[PDB]
Amino acid sequence: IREFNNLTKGLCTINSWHIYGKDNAVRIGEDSDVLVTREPYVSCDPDECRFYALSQGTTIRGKHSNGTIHDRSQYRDLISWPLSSPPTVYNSRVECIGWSSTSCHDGRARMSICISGPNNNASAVIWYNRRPVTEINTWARNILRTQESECVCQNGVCPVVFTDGSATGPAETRIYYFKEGKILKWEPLTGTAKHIEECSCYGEQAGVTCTCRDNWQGSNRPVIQIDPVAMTHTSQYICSPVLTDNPRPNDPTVGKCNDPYPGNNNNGVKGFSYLDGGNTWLGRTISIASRSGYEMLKVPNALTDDRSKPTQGQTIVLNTDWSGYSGSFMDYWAEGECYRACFYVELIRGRPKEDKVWWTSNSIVSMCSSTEFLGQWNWPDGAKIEYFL
Amino acid sequence: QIQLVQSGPELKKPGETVKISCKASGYTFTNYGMNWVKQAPGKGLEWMGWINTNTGEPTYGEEFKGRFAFSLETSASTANLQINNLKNEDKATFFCARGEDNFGSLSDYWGQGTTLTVSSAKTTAPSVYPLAPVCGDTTGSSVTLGCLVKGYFPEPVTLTWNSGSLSSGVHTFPAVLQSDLYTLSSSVTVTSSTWPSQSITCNVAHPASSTKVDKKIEPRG
Ligand SMILES: *[C@@H]1O[C@H](CO)[C@@H](O[C@@H]2O[C@H](CO)[C@@H](O[C@@H]3O[C@H](CO)[C@@H](O)[C@H](O[C@H]4O[C@H](CO)[C@@H](O)[C@H](O)[C@@H]4O[C@H]4O[C@H](CO)[C@@H](O)[C@H](O)[C@@H]4O[C@H]4O[C@H](CO)[C@@H](O)[C@H](O)[C@@H]4O)[C@@H]3O)[C@H](O)[C@H]2NC(C)=O)[C@H](O)[C@H]1NC(C)=O
Ligand SMILES: *[C@@H]1O[C@H](CO)[C@@H](O[C@@H]2O[C@H](CO)[C@@H](O)[C@H](O)[C@H]2NC(C)=O)[C@H](O)[C@H]1NC(C)=O
Ligand SMILES: *[C@@H]1O[C@H](CO)[C@@H](O)[C@H](O)[C@H]1NC(C)=O
Ligand SMILES: [Ca+2]
Repeated sequence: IREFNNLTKGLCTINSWHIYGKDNAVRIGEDSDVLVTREPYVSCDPDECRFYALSQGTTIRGKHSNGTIHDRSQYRDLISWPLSSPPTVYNSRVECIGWSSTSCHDGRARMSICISGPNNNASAVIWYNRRPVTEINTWARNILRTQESECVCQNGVCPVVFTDGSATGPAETRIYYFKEGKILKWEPLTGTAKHIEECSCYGEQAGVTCTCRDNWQGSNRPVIQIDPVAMTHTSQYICSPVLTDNPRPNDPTVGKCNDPYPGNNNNGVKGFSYLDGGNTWLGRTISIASRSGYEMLKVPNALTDDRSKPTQGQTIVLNTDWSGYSGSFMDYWAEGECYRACFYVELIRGRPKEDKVWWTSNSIVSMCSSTEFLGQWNWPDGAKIEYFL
Repeated sequence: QIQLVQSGPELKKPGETVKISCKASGYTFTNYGMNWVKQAPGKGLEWMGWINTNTGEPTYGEEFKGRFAFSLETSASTANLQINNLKNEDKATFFCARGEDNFGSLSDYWGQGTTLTVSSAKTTAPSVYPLAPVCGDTTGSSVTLGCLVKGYFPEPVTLTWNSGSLSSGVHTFPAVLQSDLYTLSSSVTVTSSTWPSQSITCNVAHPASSTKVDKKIEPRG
């Protein structure tokens, strides 16, 4: 738009989910110059929506594809390309260089943030309107990381959640507030949340909600609500017995809102949730131990209730298929009375579980919500690891 | 809750083909593939493979691609494993177990095990004997009397004392193959008041032959 954006509306009634995008990248990738990527997400300009992902700088067939299990390297690049196309060498747009990133449009231009580095000397540069504007350096010197979803903006202020520190210990999280690439304020994590990683954020009614990952002790996600108007936040865990991190212990009958729910430690997988009272939907992998299957379950008042069990569901990826990271996105410039709620699921293929190939990679599925109660299908990446041999 | 019953154990002579059935219950077949495992006697556990109960397509282990073939009758939620050209080295108890996740990295809920004896030996019924003592009070006011199930093929035999009622005091020793056939024995210890006054009996079933035997251990001394 020619003007900043204010999150004036609220969510619409989630009643089922409809397919929004499917890139089919590994399937096509067996014969085109599709790029090896991982950690995808989706973000909308006022004018178009694109798929964003962290490239590994090689084609899946190319011989340099071997060994892409490694998360960070200096051949990683944050790219974007059209909605539902593959990340193709000949049409991805490189957004900045690094191995962690967030990106989001404030209404006028967009901010992209790519962290790069040695694990003890990492540095973020905050690009705004395709130009490098600001740069922040490592405060705790052990892997500076950020979202791997899109950030939400309000009146020019876009809060962004950064964690430097240990993924096995206390880390040192901090909410930063950008307006037009400059740092308005930054404040330390606060609330009962014990450790924050890979936050998934959606905005409604001038408040932004993030649903993250506690790597350390959590099997129940930390929720951070941020107030972009006053530049304040708080964190807590989701009260529901319906545990959504992966791995996890099997769901209790009573859950935990002010501490990690004890069971699977030093591990997790990025995720999201739409937190809205009666209209709360949580996403989770089906396997208690592996990223296979993805489902969306309606768990009313999940955030606040230590007894909330589901009341409606939908299957996105079967348990016999692989899934991965997921996060929230919305089209803030979509004409409506309300905000359509969307999510994406990353579909990992390769190493370590399909180690007959030496590359890891992924495709994407994304859904948005419908108020109709539509029928469900289940959406496989689709490639046969045997044709790459 | 989740139950997986497997077929009854089979006797096949070297070279035949055998389809073991695993009829699954309690969960939704379509969302959880099947694992097949091999419990050899002297070796421990072997993952044989997994079958996508949704798409139908199987991943075999290396030690098994070629005589083993997984398949399923989804209609009855049954997953079946078949072994073609039975080499006697397939003597084991194959398990079906549920793949908690895609590919089976966690088998939560296993099935009962189906035993396979690949032998050329003939099915032979047992000959049962009541082993009364030459009196001999076996420790304080207890008499121990036995029943010997001798020379049959194949395993198993179902020995029970007194139609199940004599459950304490019993030790049924493992059956042992003396080259071509099996010998079995159990003892039971009862108080002197109980015997020869109540009627102690050995009931032995060898279902391979279709044999049901009932021996009174009547006092012969
Ligand atoms: C046409 O399409 C429509 C629209 O989609 C179809 O209707 C939909 O059909 C869905 C599936 O039939 C149905 O979803 C179900 O909704 C119920 C609410 O009534 C919900 O409980 C179900 O969710 C649980 O069950 C699934 C598997 O069934 C689990 O994977 C899921 O995780 C939920 O259960 C787990 O957590 C619960 C909460 O704590 C526990 O109580 C439960 O014991 C279970 O625990 C285990 O699983 C966890 C994950 O594996 C694990 O962590 C835990 O530790 C335990 O091990 C399910 O979503 C939709 O409600 C329905 N929607 C509509 C609008 O109708 C329709 O059928 C289609 N028609 C045809 C003809 O095909
Ligand atoms: C790159 O891919 C090759 C195969 O294209 C990998 O080669 C294997 O590497 C090991 C050592 O790790 C050798 O001993 C094996 O004999 C190789 N054989 C096979 C069949 O792959 C290589 O390791 C991969 N990794 C990297 C980082 O180059
Ligand atoms: C956006 O919101 C702020 C308060 O958060 C308000 O002062 C500003 O004028 C709003 N602009 C528009 C176009 O809504
Ligand atoms: Ca965890």
